[PDB]
Amino acid sequence: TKCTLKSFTVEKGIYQTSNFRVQPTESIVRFPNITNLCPFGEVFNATRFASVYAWNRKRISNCVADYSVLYNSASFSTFKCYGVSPTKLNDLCFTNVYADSFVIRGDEVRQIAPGQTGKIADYNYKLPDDFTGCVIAWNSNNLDSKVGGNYNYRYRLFRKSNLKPFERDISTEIYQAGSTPCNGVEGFNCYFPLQSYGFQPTNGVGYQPYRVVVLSFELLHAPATVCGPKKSTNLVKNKCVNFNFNGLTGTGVLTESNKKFLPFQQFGRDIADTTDAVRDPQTLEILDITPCSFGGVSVITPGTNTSNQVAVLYQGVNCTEVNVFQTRAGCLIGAEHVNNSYECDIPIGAGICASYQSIIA
Amino acid sequence: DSTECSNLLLQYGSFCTQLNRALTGIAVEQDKNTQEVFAQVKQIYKTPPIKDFGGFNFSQILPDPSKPSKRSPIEDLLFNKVTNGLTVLPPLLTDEMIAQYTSALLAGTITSGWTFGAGP
Amino acid sequence: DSTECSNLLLQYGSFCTQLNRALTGIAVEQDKNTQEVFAQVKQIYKTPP
Amino acid sequence: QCVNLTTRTQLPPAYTNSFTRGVYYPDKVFRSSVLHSTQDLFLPFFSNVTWFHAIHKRFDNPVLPFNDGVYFASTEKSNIIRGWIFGTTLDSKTQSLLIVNNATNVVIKVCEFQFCNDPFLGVYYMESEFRVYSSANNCTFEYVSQPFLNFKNLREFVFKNIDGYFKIYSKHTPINLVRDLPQGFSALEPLVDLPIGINITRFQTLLALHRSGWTAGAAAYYVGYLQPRTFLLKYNENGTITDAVDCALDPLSE
Amino acid sequence: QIDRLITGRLQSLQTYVTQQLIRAAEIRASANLAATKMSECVLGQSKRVD
Amino acid sequence: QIDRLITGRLQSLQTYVTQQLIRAAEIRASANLAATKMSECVLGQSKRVD
Ligand SMILES: *[C@@H]1O[C@H](CO)[C@@H](O[C@@H]2O[C@H](CO)[C@@H](O)[C@H](O)[C@H]2NC(C)=O)[C@H](O)[C@H]1NC(C)=O
Ligand SMILES: *[C@@H]1O[C@H](CO)[C@@H](O[C@@H]2O[C@H](CO)[C@@H](O)[C@H](O)[C@H]2NC(C)=O)[C@H](O)[C@H]1NC(C)=O
Ligand SMILES: *[C@@H]1O[C@H](CO)[C@@H](O)[C@H](O)[C@H]1NC(C)=O
Ligand SMILES: *[C@@H]1O[C@H](CO)[C@@H](O)[C@H](O)[C@H]1NC(C)=O
Ligand SMILES: *[C@@H]1O[C@H](CO)[C@@H](O)[C@H](O)[C@H]1NC(C)=O
Ligand SMILES: *[C@@H]1O[C@H](CO)[C@@H](O)[C@H](O)[C@H]1NC(C)=O
Ligand SMILES: *[C@@H]1O[C@H](CO)[C@@H](O)[C@H](O)[C@H]1NC(C)=O
Ligand SMILES: *[C@@H]1O[C@H](CO)[C@@H](O)[C@H](O)[C@H]1NC(C)=O
Ligand SMILES: *[C@@H]1O[C@H](CO)[C@@H](O)[C@H](O)[C@H]1NC(C)=O
Repeated sequence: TKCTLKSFTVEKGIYQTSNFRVQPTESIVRFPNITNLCPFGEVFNATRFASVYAWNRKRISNCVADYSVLYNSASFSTFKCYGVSPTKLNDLCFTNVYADSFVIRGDEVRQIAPGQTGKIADYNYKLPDDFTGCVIAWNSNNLDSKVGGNYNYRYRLFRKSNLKPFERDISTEIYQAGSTPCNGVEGFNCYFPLQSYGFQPTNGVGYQPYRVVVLSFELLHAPATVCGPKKSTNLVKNKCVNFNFNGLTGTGVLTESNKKFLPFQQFGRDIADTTDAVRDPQTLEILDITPCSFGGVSVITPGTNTSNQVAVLYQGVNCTEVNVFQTRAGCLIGAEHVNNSYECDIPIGAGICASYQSIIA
Repeated sequence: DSTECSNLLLQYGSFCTQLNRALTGIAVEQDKNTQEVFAQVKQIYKTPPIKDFGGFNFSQILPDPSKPSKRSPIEDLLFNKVTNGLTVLPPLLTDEMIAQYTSALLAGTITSGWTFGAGP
Repeated sequence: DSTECSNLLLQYGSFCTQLNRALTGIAVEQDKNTQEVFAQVKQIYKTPP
Repeated sequence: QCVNLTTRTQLPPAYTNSFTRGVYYPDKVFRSSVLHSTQDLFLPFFSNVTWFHAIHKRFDNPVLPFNDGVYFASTEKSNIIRGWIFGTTLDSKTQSLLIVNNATNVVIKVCEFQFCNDPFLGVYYMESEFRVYSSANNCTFEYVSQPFLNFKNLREFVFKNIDGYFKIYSKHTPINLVRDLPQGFSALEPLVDLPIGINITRFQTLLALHRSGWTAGAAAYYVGYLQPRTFLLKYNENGTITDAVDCALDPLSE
Repeated sequence: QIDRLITGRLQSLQTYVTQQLIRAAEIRASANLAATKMSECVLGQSKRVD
Repeated sequence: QIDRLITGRLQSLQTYVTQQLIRAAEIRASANLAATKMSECVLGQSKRVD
């Protein structure tokens, strides 16, 4: 009170000095059920992967994507992102994802990169200089390789011009190494562009087949259907907690509600447009949001020339939520309630007054 | 509960103190207004139990003993006909004590004339 | 008459409604004042000829 | 497959009164015993709504401009109206939205379709005739859901294209009136919001033929257009919209 | 630019309305006094000095 | 952005407190009149007309 009044002596009276707050204890985030997962099991662990000149493009959209399972998998020998962060894939949202799957040689795994120049980069699969997304690659010597040699995986070796980014070329036109006319007829200086790889189990590290899946993100004006997973916590009721329900955040006491919502309605508002009712997304139940018991802290004292004894009034605060006496004005701590009636010395309110004789109310 | 907002609000100084002090002045002014209107007598007068006033009837303005609020029928009708950091402070005088003050004024002006307003 | 100004002014809420309400209260208060001062009789008395 | 229907009877379109229909819930918010004033794309009260018939020989499937929204009212028996056609140019040059309800389920697709000039379905007296498109090249969005569906049923629909969101509001009402729209109040609940993100400027209803040439089953539907205006909506104790006030209709409601 | 003009004109209008409310309160007090003088001096003879 | 919200909400709160002070002055005038009527009509017989 001396701090509030900016004086070392306090006259007899009641002085509002501070503001009691019921501090929030927990944080409750309730988010709805994580269903309709993106089909990453049929892209990363498919039966047969495609070649690099005819790389398979899978569109990941209208689903929730759990990148933590993909990132925490130890089978992947390369997880390099060029436009995003690996630890922020579960937090960001994108319109759609393009998944480009192919098989290349182990020495060409570095060639799927922005600014990298190679045969796979120029003729088979090209990334832009402003590429966003992540390239994932893992060894597949136990699956793709065959003891007779797996010649099914072809790759383009020759083309007149370099690729544009995200451009396919499944054409089988005979390349002209020299300047002799070739009408599709192979000759001394005219070769077929698609050659087969030499994947064998006797090959060392670098010639083994590597399965590569490249995820590219689009951030167009389409709605962000692809989002990360939501980790909803348990629900705690009857306590002043910080609630976060489906993006609607606040602080309040969440109690059971007798308001029967219609099934399309999620939140509830009073006359003054404040959210006082809400539906939990996990379990379809209706909760009232009572604001925490904020109050004004008033100090009831006589003069400091008389005495240093004080009483504290918490305005509009019940005595179980803070010489303790419950008034209609609030909870009064430090005053002994008596049954006698005197004239009003220090007004408390609602017919209660305080006086010094100790402090009585 | 935003701490960054309060840190930016401290740049504007003591505006909040002035608003709180103006509202506190209004709040004590309301109690002073009720004190000046109704608490004009320091003696709580009562009517006699026998209501022999020469034919004059005051039952519609005297308090009804059957009602727990101790209001007159007229006062009961009057009370029936009236229907984010925000707090409402209760008034210092309750409606029962304001009704008691009006009952004392009615008993004084019925039993004693204008003599109770000028002395004994 | 600028519609962009009114679209930006709607971001400030009901300040304009408050000011119009206060001015309307003052405007009806002036007529109440004249009614209270001069209309203290319901009979229009006339002097004799 | 496309078929020209050449046995139509020429007739100008009709018009009738909207009364107090076309109201929908503007948001997902419960409100209890309060009057809420809201600014949104609403259908004007007592407005001039376009009336189309299907009777035998009337078969009304034209293409109309979408504008800012479409109120679709359907006085339906025996399920003639099955879906709607959504797009801008209604050909393979642009990307179009398809809403269909066949005999099993509802299918929602966003693809590059080649629409016929006269698209319809057909029921043989069993549905065994689908002639609404000839191709489907580049699809971006597919969504299979639960089926939405004297005239016995009244079907109200509101379609809105706001920020790439497609809002479908609907309400089913049991009526027994013969010809026109009944006069009453029924707020349309939100059914499904679609992440389509496409331009739509024109629309077309999808009907079904009855074969036994072709015969048009008895049906009638109504097209209204949503305009930006203010409604004062009344919310009861149970939280349903029971009455509304159009703030720009007459000075009393103003 | 319109945000600067809007906050300036809104502050001016709020100042004008506040001054008009204070002057309307003063004129209401004067009119209550005038109605009291009309009741007590014209409609009767007053013992109140001056 | 928070500064814009702060100055808007502070202007709203100042407007509310100002009009509350004006209404408090009006209610104080009415209560002073009511105390005068309590003293002069209830506690005595008044010669003042109306
Ligand atoms: C004074 O007035 C009251 C109210 O008008 C009278 O009470 C009524 O008495 C009659 C007969 O005794 C009853 O039929 C009415 O129902 C009473 N009315 C109420 C409101 O109680 C009362 O009789 C009058 N006289 C005295 C001496 O009290
Ligand atoms: C149904 O009628 C429409 C309109 O007459 C036909 O659409 C026209 O088809 C001709 C065919 O050569 C084109 O040249 C026109 O450009 C088309 N008109 C429009 C507006 O696109 C349609 O082909 C007919 N259906 C069938 C199956 O013949
Ligand atoms: C194959 O990859 C998918 C990727 O989604 C993963 O879910 C699955 O567990 C993998 N299979 C095995 C056997 O690890
Ligand atoms: C969501 O998950 C909870 C967890 O038990 C389950 O009770 C509920 O039925 C699920 N579905 C919906 C629609 O809430
Ligand atoms: C509706 O429009 C038609 C033509 O556009 C017109 O003839 C008719 O009078 C209109 N109805 C009303 C009620 O205005
Ligand atoms: C309804 O349409 C869907 C998608 O076009 C199709 O799979 C289904 O077979 C159709 N139902 C019938 C009965 O033809
Ligand atoms: C759209 O379809 C046409 C023809 O089917 C095809 O040539 C074109 O590449 C497609 N475009 C996209 C973006 O799929
Ligand atoms: C939508 O289509 C209409 C007509 O086809 C055109 O005028 C308008 O510019 C288009 N809007 C967008 C965003 O493409
Ligand atoms: C509200 O619902 C209760 C029961 O749920 C019902 O008795 C009452 O009639 C309803 N009121 C309205 C206005 O619909």
